[PDB]
Amino acid sequence: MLSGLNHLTLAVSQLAPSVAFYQQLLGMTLHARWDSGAYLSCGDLWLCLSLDPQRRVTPPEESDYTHYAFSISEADFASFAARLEAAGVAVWKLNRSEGASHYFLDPDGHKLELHVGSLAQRLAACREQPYKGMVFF
Amino acid sequence: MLSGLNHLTLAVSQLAPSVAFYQQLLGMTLHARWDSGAYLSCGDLWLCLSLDPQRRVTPPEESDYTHYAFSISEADFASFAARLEAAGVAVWKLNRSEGASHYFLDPDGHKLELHVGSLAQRLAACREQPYKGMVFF
Ligand SMILES: Cn1c(=O)oc2cc(N)ccc21
Ligand SMILES: [Mn+2]
Ligand SMILES: [Mn+2]
Repeated sequence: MLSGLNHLTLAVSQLAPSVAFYQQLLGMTLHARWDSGAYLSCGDLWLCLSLDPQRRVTPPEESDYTHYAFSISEADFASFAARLEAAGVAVWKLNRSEGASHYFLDPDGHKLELHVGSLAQRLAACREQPYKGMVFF
Repeated sequence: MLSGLNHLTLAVSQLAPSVAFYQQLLGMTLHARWDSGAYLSCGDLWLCLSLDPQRRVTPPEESDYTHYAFSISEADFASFAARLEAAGVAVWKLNRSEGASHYFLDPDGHKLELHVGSLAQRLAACREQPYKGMVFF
């Protein structure tokens, strides 16, 4: 049986700007780097950056909704979002639901999110106000 | 500051086959399903499937190396990989080895992986057989 997420690998077009973004701007820990990649950690998340000549810098309009959300406390949310805004990081969506979320792009157009709250909190909200066609198990 | 992965959202072209893949074949826990999405969990991982008409099924040769790996134990690895092959699940190829892994595709061409081992184990293996240009911090 599967026990969780082992690692997330993002293809990047240029290693140096991506390391700067994830390590310096976002504060992740850099464990190792090589000619074509890097290993970072963010809490219990193992993140791999893989240099890939196939990766296009992709505008948000030309990619689908696939995205990766990082955990942050409500107390830290506003100052972290302000840091991204000062660095000029682009936003790809406004938060229109309950729950604190900030939607931002990485240098290659990967869709990222800061989110406060757990699955259990989302499910409780949804039991009060279910989406169209919602069934629980 | 960031503390890990909050959730992973995959855009899917058809909801029913994707739910079946992650729940029936991969054994993830289905918590809720509605007309345009589903919430699943895999250990600590919160997985969201989001129906997206923009999602195209892409051959692995024309998508980049971005991929998602799930943890499995040494005792279950081979028999789980055997069940996927028997079910006709397609495969893809990465440019580099990263230990005991099996690489497979979901119905929309998202690149998935089963992997045995932690970041710490990977770093120890790399010290004996480093990638080209590798440096450790
Ligand atoms: C088969 N099925 C299920 O188990 O939960 C559903 C929810 C919706 N909206 C539509 C179909 C199903
Ligand atoms: Mn999200
Ligand atoms: Mn991998």
